[PDB]
Amino acid sequence: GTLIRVTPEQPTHAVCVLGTLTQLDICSSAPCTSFSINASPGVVVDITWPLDPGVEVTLTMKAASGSTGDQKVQISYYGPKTPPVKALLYLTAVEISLCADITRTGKQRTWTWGPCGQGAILLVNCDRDNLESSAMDCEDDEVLDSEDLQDMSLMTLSTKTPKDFFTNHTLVLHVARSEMDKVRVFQATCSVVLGPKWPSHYLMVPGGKHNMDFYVEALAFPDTDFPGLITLTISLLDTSNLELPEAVVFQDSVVFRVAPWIMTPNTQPPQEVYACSIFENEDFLKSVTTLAMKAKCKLTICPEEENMDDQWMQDEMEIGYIQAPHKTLPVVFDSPRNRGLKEFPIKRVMGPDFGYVTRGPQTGGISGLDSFGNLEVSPPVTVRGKEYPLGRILFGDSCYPSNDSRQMHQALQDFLSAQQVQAPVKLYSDWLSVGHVDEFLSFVPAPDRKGFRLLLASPRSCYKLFQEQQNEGHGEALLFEGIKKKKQQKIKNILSNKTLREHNSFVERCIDWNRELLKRELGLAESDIIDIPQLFKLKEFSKAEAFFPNMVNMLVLGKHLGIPKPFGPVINGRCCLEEKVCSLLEPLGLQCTFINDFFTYHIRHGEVHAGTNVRRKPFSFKWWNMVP
Amino acid sequence: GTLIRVTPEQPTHAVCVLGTLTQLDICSSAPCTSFSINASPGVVVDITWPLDPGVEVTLTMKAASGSTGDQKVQISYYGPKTPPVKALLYLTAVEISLCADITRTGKQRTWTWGPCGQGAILLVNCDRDNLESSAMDCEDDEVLDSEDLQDMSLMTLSTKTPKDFFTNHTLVLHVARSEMDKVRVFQATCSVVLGPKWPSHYLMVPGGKHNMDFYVEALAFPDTDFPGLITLTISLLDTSNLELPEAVVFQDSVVFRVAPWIMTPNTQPPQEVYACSIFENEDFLKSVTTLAMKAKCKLTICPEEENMDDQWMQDEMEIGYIQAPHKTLPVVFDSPRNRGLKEFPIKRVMGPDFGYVTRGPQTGGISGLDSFGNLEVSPPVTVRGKEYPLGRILFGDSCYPSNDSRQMHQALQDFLSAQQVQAPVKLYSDWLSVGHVDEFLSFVPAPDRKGFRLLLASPRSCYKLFQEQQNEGHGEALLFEGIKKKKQQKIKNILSNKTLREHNSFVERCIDWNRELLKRELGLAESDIIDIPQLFKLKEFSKAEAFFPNMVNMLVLGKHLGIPKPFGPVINGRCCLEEKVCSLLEPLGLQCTFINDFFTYHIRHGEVHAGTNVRRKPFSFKWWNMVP
Amino acid sequence: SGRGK
Amino acid sequence: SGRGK
Ligand SMILES: [Ca+2]
Ligand SMILES: [Ca+2]
Ligand SMILES: [Ca+2]
Ligand SMILES: [Ca+2]
Ligand SMILES: [Ca+2]
Ligand SMILES: [Ca+2]
Ligand SMILES: [Ca+2]
Ligand SMILES: [Ca+2]
Ligand SMILES: [Ca+2]
Ligand SMILES: [Ca+2]
Repeated sequence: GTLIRVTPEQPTHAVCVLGTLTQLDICSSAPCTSFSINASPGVVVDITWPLDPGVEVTLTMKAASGSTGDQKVQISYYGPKTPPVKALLYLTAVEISLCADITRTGKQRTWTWGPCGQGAILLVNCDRDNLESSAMDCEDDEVLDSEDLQDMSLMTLSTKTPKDFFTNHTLVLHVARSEMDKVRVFQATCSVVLGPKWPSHYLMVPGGKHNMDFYVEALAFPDTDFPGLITLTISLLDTSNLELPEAVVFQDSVVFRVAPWIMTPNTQPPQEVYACSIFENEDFLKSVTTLAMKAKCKLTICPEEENMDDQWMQDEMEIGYIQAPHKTLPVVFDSPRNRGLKEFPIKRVMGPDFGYVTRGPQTGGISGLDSFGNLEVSPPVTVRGKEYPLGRILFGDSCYPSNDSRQMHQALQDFLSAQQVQAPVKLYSDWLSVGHVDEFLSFVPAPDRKGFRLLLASPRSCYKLFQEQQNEGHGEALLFEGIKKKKQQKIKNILSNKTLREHNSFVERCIDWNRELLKRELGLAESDIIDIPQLFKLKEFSKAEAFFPNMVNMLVLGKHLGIPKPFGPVINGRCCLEEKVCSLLEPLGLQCTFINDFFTYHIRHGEVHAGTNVRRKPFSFKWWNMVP
Repeated sequence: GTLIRVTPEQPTHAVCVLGTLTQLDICSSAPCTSFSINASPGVVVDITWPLDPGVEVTLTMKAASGSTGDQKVQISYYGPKTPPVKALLYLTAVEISLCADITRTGKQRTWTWGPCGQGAILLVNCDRDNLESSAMDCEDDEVLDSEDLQDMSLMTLSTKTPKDFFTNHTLVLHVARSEMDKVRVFQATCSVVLGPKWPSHYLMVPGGKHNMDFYVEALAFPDTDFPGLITLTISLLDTSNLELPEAVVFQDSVVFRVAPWIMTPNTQPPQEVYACSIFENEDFLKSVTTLAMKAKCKLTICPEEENMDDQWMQDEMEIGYIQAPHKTLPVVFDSPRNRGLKEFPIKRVMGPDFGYVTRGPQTGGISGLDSFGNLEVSPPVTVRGKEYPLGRILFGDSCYPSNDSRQMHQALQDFLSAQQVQAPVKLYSDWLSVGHVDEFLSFVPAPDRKGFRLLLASPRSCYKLFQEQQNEGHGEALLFEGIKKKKQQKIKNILSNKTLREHNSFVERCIDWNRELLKRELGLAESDIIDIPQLFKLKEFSKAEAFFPNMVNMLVLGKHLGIPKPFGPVINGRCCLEEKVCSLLEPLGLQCTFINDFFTYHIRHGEVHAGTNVRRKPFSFKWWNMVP
Repeated sequence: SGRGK
Repeated sequence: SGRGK
């Protein structure tokens, strides 16, 4: 919007950027009761008229000027006995368009969510296409690899002006100072034009028609301090007067939204399995290798020389992804856990088209609930009408803060909620010694109703199984048959154990609290849920550990499950636990492999899920089409 | 939501909190193809039935138990040739209600905006009812004055239980650790129960009916780090088992929203005027005193011994307010300017029912655009449909960031936008030497169309006036008649001055940029706007200062205006500037007083608005009824 | 005192 | 290595 004031005293000169509203003030300097307007053919005057200020006179230019002032407007002021007094206006039209991929396919200054929304996407440039380097690509002020440009978002400035136009005008590209630390912009002929402590740049643009390409990288994920929006603006300046400051004639802009870090549920098809089972195990590792092949997965394995005896590949990292219309790449969220695997995500996982993030304090100030077996996501889910098409992040907490309670660090929680497309849900896991949601829940795919089952550990179910076995004559059957060094225990004495039953009633109650919580927060019905027979015991601080290998802590590789071998009571040549589980899951077309993790994992307080990790295929559904 | 599992093997005991959904699992432990339910009169079983898991059986209690287990449910399992096997359930009903003023009058765990919304309000306790103290009331962990409780929000816990109920259960009140630093809770018999580094408290509650009152203060305004929501939760715990951790049976909560800091436009009726014109002036001070009386205003004045020769009462502070259904109080936003007036807001303004806030670095790192003549608000305004019933904060900036440009500090800008009910608008003021929006705009009330006029400084208008005067024979008339030490200047030489005209054309262009900007961002039409004749000159760095006393920089005390005396060309025994202004404003029923500010204010680069400040009546419209 | 500085 | 500690 511009108001040009015209004057019989003086001719007026003015620029008109196409796609802009220009109007005339014809009254303020008028000499005379009426006026007429006459303009050249490229000006459309939209509006023999009375000289009253309520008269809207609006000018539109059809196309760019070939020369300065090549369009013109004559305002004739005339009266009842006065010969006409004319006022002149000389116009110069220009095209100035800052473009970006605002329809989210392939190239209102407002970013809107949803299929009918608008606004271009920006990726955080958190991988490392630069060969033999340690740092992420967005850490320097240079484009060092041509393929790095694939991660960046294209923005273009198209101008169409007279050959002499930038004699007297200048263009400046800018970003707010509040945002300059979160973005870098490169000018393609690459050299940096905008970024940290570089909030504006004068552009060198020749007259006529020109097109200038820019490449934009984000430097920061959305977070509590950063909603995720970056605005870049082009300003046109009149630099005509040597005795005067520059004068803004026109501003236009593009708003980008930085892509959120997104997790993938056990229902997304697996692409790559990780273990760092180079340590004293080997048949464990053989078993996961067979599963990986059955599942058609790359297999990556971490040597004891790198592990540092840290076998818990689930816990230091979570492989998610970022996604823009032009580019999608996996991104490792590196837990601050910082144990033997500390170097693995930064040295072995991050790299070409493999992004990196971390959060939280890196030198301690951490808890077990920051290990990423405490970080999971549900399958897609619709809940009393609200749709969650990438699922809902699930993570474990206490039921209230006490001096004795634990939580995942606030920095991590805040980062996850600021990603806003998998709206996290706090679960209750602090009752477990280790403290992770992967100790009592899993999701697996299913061919029917909602496409998954929620699996939950279930003391109830194991008591039922064992009772049924004893009812049919097998109370002498031994739990822990098969084991080198273990006290065998008979079904009958397990059932008769009143303290064990007390402990497992308490655990049942903790698990049921989450059952109902997941029901509410995911819109699950009982028919979405399968109980896995599982016994627990309480130990130090009355905290819960698995009584026999925790079977819900499984590896889900499509229809192929890697389940800790419970070494349960052998009845008809078969562990009845294995039997029960198979009867529960095989009707969904899942294939159960029971992996001996006993001396290697189980007795160190984790199982098969805990010892492994999976990279899975990103959702087809584009995050930006959500309405969070 | 709770699922109770019933068993013929064992009786079940369970608590039922009223207003809760309780259901039965009758299948999981059933012995038998059908079942019947029979319950005592206080239980309503909603649901001679087949033993299929799809059967929803839901229990409702009418009222609190008088004794443990005083209600009961019998599930009879029966079959085609089997005598009935019954399962027992013993129930205890209790009332547990955490209440607050969620309808916003006077006493879904979600806070919603608008007239049909829900959620209680919390004030930041930023005043100082404590006599003879320096600190704000919310800085300690004590309630030191009974009237301080008026600022606080009441929350009540009503329980109705058996006399022996808390033998085996405990209640805990908690707040997330993420929020504990922003709230304090007091238990009324006051002693603190919740607050900074005190996120949970066990409550001492007797059985039967009880009511426990709490008083809640907020400790922090909404800000970039804090959306403004505080959740307090009551958890009920089963502490029955000495050999087991406590078990959460029930949680309920209240969400408060912290009240935003709100400014008041020149259209809100004035209550109190401030000057610190104890310095060498006195007739200035006499003139503002008369206006204050005409306007029915308290008048507060700051001595030179406190001033430290800092006469700019507009600039260190902005008097706003906070508002809850139970309590509304003025609150001073103290600019980080930190000049001679630095102590005034903290020592003289803050106090009983006068709140305090400050933002920004306090030891430098500041600019002129942090002085609060750069901080204003529009009258209420509706804009292409979006309504802004408390107006829109307006503040001055540059058009883009350069090495030479200025902005108000980000900490201040971020605080203002986080208040979210006067959605700030950035204007362009950096072209002024001083750099404040109060140098080119003012709002005044008007009896018609929208209830105000926007006044804008206008070189155009002054050139027109002077030309008209010269056309009618007065080109010899002297600007600066009346003045001790000043170079008199004739209308004719002012008009003939080509450089002066160049400067004022540049300024006009800066002012017009904001005209259109305010048009767009406030939905103003030309008919909302009055041009005030005003000339400028450029000086150091080509920055704009007033050529004669800047009349738009006025004091607006209802229909009574305190306008800097321009000392313009005297024509027919009258300054024609004064004349013009009066002709423009008196038709709105405004009364113009021209105050000589010349040697005292004008020649030190500010005027009447700049030397004064006003506390105004809060809007009647309640901020929470907005939908920002 | 100068308003600006 | 113990998972938890
Ligand atoms: Ca780079
Ligand atoms: Ca890259
Ligand atoms: Ca780490
Ligand atoms: Ca790449
Ligand atoms: Ca995980
Ligand atoms: Ca206090
Ligand atoms: Ca108080
Ligand atoms: Ca201050
Ligand atoms: Ca008070
Ligand atoms: Ca102000």
